[PDB]
Parts: sequence; C-alpha cells; structure tokens
Amino acid sequence: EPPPNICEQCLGDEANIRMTKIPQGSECKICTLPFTLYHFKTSKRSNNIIKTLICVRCATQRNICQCCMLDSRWHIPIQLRDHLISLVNEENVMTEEAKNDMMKRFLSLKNVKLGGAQITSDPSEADNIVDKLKNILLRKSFFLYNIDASIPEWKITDTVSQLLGILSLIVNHKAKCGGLRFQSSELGERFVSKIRGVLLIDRFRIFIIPWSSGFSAASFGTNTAENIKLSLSLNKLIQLEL
Amino acid sequence: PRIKTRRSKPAPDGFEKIKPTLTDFEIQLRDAQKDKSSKLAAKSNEQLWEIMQLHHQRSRYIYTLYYKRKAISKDLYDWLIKEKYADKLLIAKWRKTGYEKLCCLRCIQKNETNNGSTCICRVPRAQLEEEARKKGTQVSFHQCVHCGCRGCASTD
Amino acid sequence: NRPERIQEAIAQDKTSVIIDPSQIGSTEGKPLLSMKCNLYIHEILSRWKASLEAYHPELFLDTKKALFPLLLQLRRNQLAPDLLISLATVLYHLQQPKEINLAVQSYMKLSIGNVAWPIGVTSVGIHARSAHSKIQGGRNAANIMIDERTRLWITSIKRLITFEEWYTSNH
Amino acid sequence: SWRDKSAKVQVKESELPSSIPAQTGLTFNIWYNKWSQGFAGNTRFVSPFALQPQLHSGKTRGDNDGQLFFCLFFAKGMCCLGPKCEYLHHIPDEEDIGKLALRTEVLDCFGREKFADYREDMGGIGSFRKKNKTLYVGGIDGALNSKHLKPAQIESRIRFVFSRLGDIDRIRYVESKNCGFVKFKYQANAEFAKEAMSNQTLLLPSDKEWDDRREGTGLLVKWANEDPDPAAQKRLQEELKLESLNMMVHLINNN
Amino acid sequence: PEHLRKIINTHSDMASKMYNTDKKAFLGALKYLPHAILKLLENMPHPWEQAKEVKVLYHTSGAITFVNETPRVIEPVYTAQWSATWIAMRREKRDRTHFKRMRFPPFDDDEPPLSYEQHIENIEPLDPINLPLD
Amino acid sequence: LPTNHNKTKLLKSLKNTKYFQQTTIDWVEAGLQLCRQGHNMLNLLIHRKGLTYLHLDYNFNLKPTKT
Ligand SMILES: [Zn+2]
Ligand SMILES: [Zn+2]
Ligand SMILES: [Zn+2]
Ligand SMILES: [Zn+2]
Ligand SMILES: [Zn+2]
Ligand SMILES: [Zn+2]
Repeated sequence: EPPPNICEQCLGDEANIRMTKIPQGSECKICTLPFTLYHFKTSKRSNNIIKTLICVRCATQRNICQCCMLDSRWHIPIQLRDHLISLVNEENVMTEEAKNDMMKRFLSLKNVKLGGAQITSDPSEADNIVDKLKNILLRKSFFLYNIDASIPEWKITDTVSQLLGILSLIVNHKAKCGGLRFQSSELGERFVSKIRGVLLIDRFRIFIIPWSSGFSAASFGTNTAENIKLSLSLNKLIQLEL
Repeated sequence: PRIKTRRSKPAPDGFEKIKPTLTDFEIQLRDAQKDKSSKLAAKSNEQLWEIMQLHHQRSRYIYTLYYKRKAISKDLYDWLIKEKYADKLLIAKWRKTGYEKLCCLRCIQKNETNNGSTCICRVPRAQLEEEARKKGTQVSFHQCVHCGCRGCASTD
Repeated sequence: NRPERIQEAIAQDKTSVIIDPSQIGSTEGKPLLSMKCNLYIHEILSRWKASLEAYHPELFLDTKKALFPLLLQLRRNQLAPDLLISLATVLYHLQQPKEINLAVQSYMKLSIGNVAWPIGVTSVGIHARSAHSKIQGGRNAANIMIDERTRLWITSIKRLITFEEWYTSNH
Repeated sequence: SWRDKSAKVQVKESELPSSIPAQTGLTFNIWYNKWSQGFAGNTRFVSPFALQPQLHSGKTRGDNDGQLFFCLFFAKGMCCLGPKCEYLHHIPDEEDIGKLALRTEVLDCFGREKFADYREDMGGIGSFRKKNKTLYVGGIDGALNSKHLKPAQIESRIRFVFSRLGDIDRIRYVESKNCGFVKFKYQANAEFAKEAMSNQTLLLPSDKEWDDRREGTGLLVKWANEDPDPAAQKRLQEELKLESLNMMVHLINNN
Repeated sequence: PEHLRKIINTHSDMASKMYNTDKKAFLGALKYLPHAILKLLENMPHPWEQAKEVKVLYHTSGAITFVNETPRVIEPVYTAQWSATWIAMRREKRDRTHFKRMRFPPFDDDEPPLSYEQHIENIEPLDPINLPLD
Repeated sequence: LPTNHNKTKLLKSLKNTKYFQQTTIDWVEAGLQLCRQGHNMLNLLIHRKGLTYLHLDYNFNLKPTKT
C-alpha cells in the first residue's frame, strides 16, 4: 500500500491539507487498473476539487506525480523532459506509451522506471544532468510581405497591438503573406505615425503596404497552387527590393 | 400535511383565523410538488430548496404565532403539532439560544458532513467576509446545498 | 358569398379533359393535374347520367355518395403524391380506345402497386420468427386501403372504369 | 469589453430542447438514454444554439468564487443560469489560461478529464501526452447544407468564426480534402473552440438558407494529428526546441 | 414529506445525464429493495384504522424508501381489535345481501401507478371496519 | 438461535450516513412510492442489459413487446 506521489504544486501553499482516500477508486488514465484514489481541495474553500488520476505504479514508472501529471523532481511534462534528456545524452530517450489495453496493463505491472524516469529519480544523476544543462546553455487595410512560416498570426496581432495602445487580421501562410483590417479612421493614421516600413517582431522583417483594396482571402490566392507560386514570386520581389 | 381522519381531533378555536396563511403555504406546496422540466442539476436542487423554504416558513409562522406573538393557545399549538403542520424539532431548535434563525435540521448535524462539523450556512456572513479578506478573494459561498439558505446563523 | 363561387367554378368547369402524359410526371403542376382528374371524373359521371336508363340505375346515387370525398379532395389538391399520380395514370389510360386493360393495370398499380404484403397475414403458424413482424401492416407502408372513405372512392374509380368499358363497347 | 458587464441568460429553462434524443429506433433505452432496435438516420444534428461571444460574455459567480474553469454550455451557447453559472461565461484570454497553467495538462479548460490517447475518431476531450493545439475542421458539406462555394470564401468564413474564440496561430483550409486545420496560441483556446463550433453551421444570416439552417448535419471539429509535411515538422521541432530552451533556463533557475 | 415527494416526482423522467450516479443508486437499491417490502407489509394498515402515518427513510436520490418503524401492538389489545373486526365482518357478511369482491389486479397493465398527492391526498378516506361499541 | 453480537442492523446502518433521511408520510404514499421505485429499478435492470423490448408493465408483468 504505497503512499501517493503528489508534488508541492498540486497540494499548494498550505501546511495542513485534508485529502480523502477511496480504496479502489477509479481506473487510472494510463493503464485502466483500479487504485486507491486521493481527492482533495487546495484550500479549505477552493472551488476546484483535485484528484489523483493515475495509480502509484504508473506514477513511479514515469517519476511523475499523480495530480498535476508532471515530473516529481522538476515539475515539467514527460514529453519535454524526455526531449531534454535526448538533448543531453545524445540518445533519444522516449517514453513508450501503450495503446492496446492488455499492453497498458502489462506495461504498468512490470517493475521498471521507463522513459526518462531513471535519470530524475535519484538526485545525484539529476544534478549531473542539471549541470550538463548548464554546460549546454554555455554552448483602412494593409498588406504584409516577408512572413516566413514560423511567424504565427497571434504574434502579428500582438506586435501591432504593442506598438499601438490597446482590428482583425488575415494571414495566408501557404502564400506567406499577411493582411490587417479595422474600422477606425484614426487608427490607420496612428498606425502610420508609429512606423514600405518594417515590422520587427523577433528580428524577422515584415514589410508593410497601405492596401487600398479591400482584401479577402481570395486576394491572397484562390487555391494552394497559387499560394506557393505567389510566395516564390514575392520572395523574388523581396530580392528585387534587396 | 397529515390527512383528516376520524381519530384526529377537530381543530380548537382560532384555527380558522389562521387558515388563509397555512392554506397559502399548502397550495404553494401543491404547486411545488409537481415535476417541472428540471433538466439541469443545479436547478434541480433549487426546486427542493423551494420546498424546504415553504416548510421553514410554515413552521416559522406557527412558531411566530405561538411563542413570539402569543396569539395561539396551547391546545391549538398542540393540535398543529399533532397534525404535522410544523416540526417539533425545528421549533425546538428555534427555542434554543444561538439557533433562533435556522435553515433546517440537516444543516446543524455534525453526523452528515465529511469533516465532522456543522454546515457552512451556520457560519455568520461576517465571519465568511473576514476569511475572504484574510485570503484576499471574495466570499466563495453563495447557496447552501441541503436547503437554499444563503446564511442562517442567529446573527445574520 | 357562395353563389358567386358557384358562378365562378361552373364557368371554370365549362373552361380541358385530355391529360398530358408529361403532366402526370410533372409534379409542379399538381393542382392543375388534380383539377383535371376532378373534371374528367365529372365528365364520366355526366356521361353515366345520360346512359343510366339501361345500365345500373341503382349505383349512380351510390357512386355519387362515394366520390364526394374524392371530389372534395381533388379540387383543392388534397391527396397523396403516389395516389394522385396513379389516379392520373388511370384517367390517362381511360381516354384511349383499346387501353381499357391498361386502364385496369394502372388501377391495380393504384390499389396495391409497389407495396408488398398489402393487408398482412399477421403471425400465421406456430413459430412466429423475429423477422415475421415485418410482413404485417396496419400502417407504415402497408396498403392504400387505409380508410373506409378512401377505399370507397378507390372502388368507385373502377366502377367508372367498368362503365367506361361498357360505354365505349356499345357505341 | 466583458470584464465590465454580467453574463446573459442565453436560453430559458423551458426553451431548452429535451434530453430525450431524436427518435432513431423503436423504444427508448432509459439507462444509456439512447435508442435501440434499429439504426437508420443520423444521431448527429445541427446544433440549435450558437455562442455569440461579444453579446453574451460577462461576469458570473465564477469570478466571485475565484474558479477558472470555463463553461461547456456557454461554448455550446445553451446555459440557462447565465450570471449564476459556477463556470466562466467568456472567451479564454491570456490571463485565465495563465491561471490554468497548473491543471490544463491534466484537465481541459472545462473541467473534463483528459484521457490516455485519442479516440479512433480523433474527437472528444483530448490527451495529456500531446500539447495539442490544432483542430481538424471537417463536416463542411452539411455545414454549408451542400452549397457550392469557392474554397477561399469557406476559408474566410472559418477564419472569421474561429477568430471569435481566442488567439489564432494558423488556419489552412484544404481544398482537396474539404477540411481546415485551425491551430491556436494556447491549448485551452483549442479546447474552447472545439466545444464552441461543435456541430454548428458556417451559414451566414445574409444567405437564403437561413430558415433551413438546422436541416443537415453541421461542422465536425476534432483534434488533429501532426502535420505530416516535413516543413511543418521542421517548424514543430524548432518551436519545441525553443520552448525546451526556455525550460532549460527555468530548470537552471530552479536548481 | 413534500421533499420526499418532490424527489420521487423528479425521478419520473430520468433522461438527463445528471441521473447517472442516481441510476447507479437504483441498481444498488435492489439488494435493499425486498427488506423494504417487509417493512411495508409489517406496517400494513389494519382494518380498524384508515391510514397509518408511518416513519420512513428515503434515499437522497429517492432510490429506495424503507418504512422505518416496527409495528408493535399490545397483545390483548391486538387480539381484541382483530376480534372486533372478526365480529364486524361476520355481521357484514350476514346482514349484507350481496358482497362484491375486488377486481384482481385492481388496475390495468397499461395504467401507471397513481400519485398520492393528486388523487388520494385530497380525497378524505372512508370509514374503516369498526364494530359499533355500545 | 439468533446471533448475539449482531449490533448491526440494516436501516440502523443506513441512518448513520448522509444519504438517507428520516420523514413521516402516509403508508399508502410509501406503498405507491415503493411501487414506483421498484418499477424504476427493475426497468433499469432490464435497460442496462439492453432488454429494451421487454416492456415491464406497471403491474410488474414482464412481457416481450415483439416475438
Ligand atoms: Zn496505471
Ligand atoms: Zn503535481
Ligand atoms: Zn442553513
Ligand atoms: Zn439547512
Ligand atoms: Zn446548510
Ligand atoms: Zn454556464
């Protein structure tokens, strides 16, 4: 009858926390075996009830807690800590998650710490991979050019909102082009005052155009074979700028 | 209430003077017994809170006429106790000190709560505002579960 | 009030009976086809008033009583689609000289038609299998004998078919 | 805005449709609340209720109670108790998802429980293993009531609809497969939009079929797979490595 | 009693999702159903009384309704009450020229069982089997 | 001989929870409610198994709707 893994973030900033154990509560959300489920409240007057959703063996197989489903030592997701261990050891340590029911039960009952659980288990190799991490970190409408595919729409909204004081937006990523739209007459005048000027989001340069046409998404292209062709022609137009 | 039988006595004098109030409570219970649409669960429990409110107000009315105003005699009050127009126990808790205003019998039992304490509606509203000020948030309690009373301690 | 409706609908009664076999399948002209199916039955009964003296003087009043719901339901487009289409098929095959047998064939696509198990044998034998429920019908695509009053005019249609046979025969 | 006003009664209690579904069988199974002895005709239907965010947002009891789980029937647009609902009746913004940072990889933003992996249909609540942000948007045929449109107009309609539901990373309608892939800034915005445009229509009130709106079967918003072209795998791997480098900095600052 | 009666009236639809755990309670209450039948048939109202207002436990979901109290009667009073009904039924078999036995079952199979508050609570009961005591 | 250490009963073990509640109703109302609740419980036992064609009548006659 092992006591649960619940880390310091799920329980919260209290010293006296009253949880409720139900023996054989529910099937765990990894292996669908029943287990003793502990549900509680972070405060006494919390509106959210927080319960363990995995069993103890599935918790210790991933070295994770049972409530917030992040690492016991680091409080981070399983996939990303496996990615960080792959960045350190040059070995693709991945968590082999099952998909068949019998495979889920089989993969939980065995005595092993799978995935990247063994590294963060003892604190010695934890701090070893931590200072290896330190060694790694020692080593009224407008048109928009020059939007590489790693530039989302929400960053294009956020930087234009930050340069102003706070309006919709339409970006064709397969055409690699952008557009902005609003209603206020003075807002376009203030957008001209706060500058084909350049938007600098993260040093990635986006050229602006006062677009007197009322663009729809059809103006960026009607099909996908038009989008890549217009993106190539507009990159050649950017080379004509340069 | 309880059905009128041969073994039940006729009412003592003065009962026909208070029949319109008890009859209003009776016809409101007749309306509130029928099932509504009642699809949700938060508004399924409210149509039990209406019946707990009607039973509380009927017993409060009989308590008010007997103990507070002294208009109903002991014979008529004992007849209204026999015919189950009002609980002995709710009126008895209203006789006690500290339980003068009270929601229902369920919300003073420490036997039914998971913590072994009374219900949250017995906490005063000022104490809930003090703990809301000490935590920083608002008062995170609005409506009690067993009965719909927002706050039913003897002060508030 | 009512006599102006008498004037208008008798002046419309005297204003075609040849059913176009394109207009039978033309579902958009359903009120016009229903009105033509009304008026050709009126023309049959007007002919059967004339030769009544030597052919069944007892059924003319019965057929007038029995077609009164069909005369009710044909003037203002009150029928079923397949029922009206099959009735128009009958009345188109009832205007041609040698198509009396095709008229009764169209009648037997009217009265029974597409639907298998018209009445329903309703759980014969001992065993009464689980599939044995779909071979009985009180509703849900059983027949078009779904009313006394409806079947009454359906019967009167073939009464007029038999009169049309006798009328084209002895003339 | 929505911080100023209170949330509205989107529907009365009597104005809800009954929980008994459309009859797809002979008799009603009152345990599973479904129909049996026959399966012909769709269980699925166009939802009668839409969201309408800017009208129906507002401040509920959930702001007073301090709870930050959103309302599944605000997103469907079918709450009876408007200003009294225990959950939140507004769009998930940045600060609310920021207060969801402790629990949004375990539960979703509605309090539902995230399961092991997806369904075989890839639609439902979601996983705690994929930080899933991209929503497959199919079912556009009956969502238009099988109306002939150009793909740019349909992409514009899907962009304008899912712009009401939070911050957008990236939308790409597929002309060859008649589906979109709506990716969001946060995971909770994707959850809220999946609940929001569940089985609604892309029909505008400016079109003639507005009376026959609820005839066919509406949208199909579901969780999407990875984007199997290697360019989006490249942008996925490099954005995941940049977020991992941020978490490198966090783990060094912690210990 | 109106709280119990409202719970039993709200469990006639039983089509929402909210009844799921309540429906679990119904399937759990069958293995406590027949005990309650004994608790009816012990507390069965005798012919000398009209209706016996009885204590009863009800589940919060209205799953099972256990009549709570046990019928205790004084032994000489019990045999005297039943002997009074014995002599009264002998008199009303002799002096009655035509005795009409009940129908069985008293209701149709298609008829739902009747609600107490809409058909029985507002009708006052009849006169029970009582011998005229001189 | 009855057991001597039977301090547990059935209803006395159900009063001590938060789910059952004490009240005083007519016997006829208690009987009509045990008929309604017994119909609901047997109907749900039938309907969980999927026996939706066994129309358990209100007089508790189990009859198959179809053959
Ligand atoms: Zn497990
Ligand atoms: Zn945790
Ligand atoms: Zn209270
Ligand atoms: Zn209370
Ligand atoms: Zn309380
Ligand atoms: Zn809500």
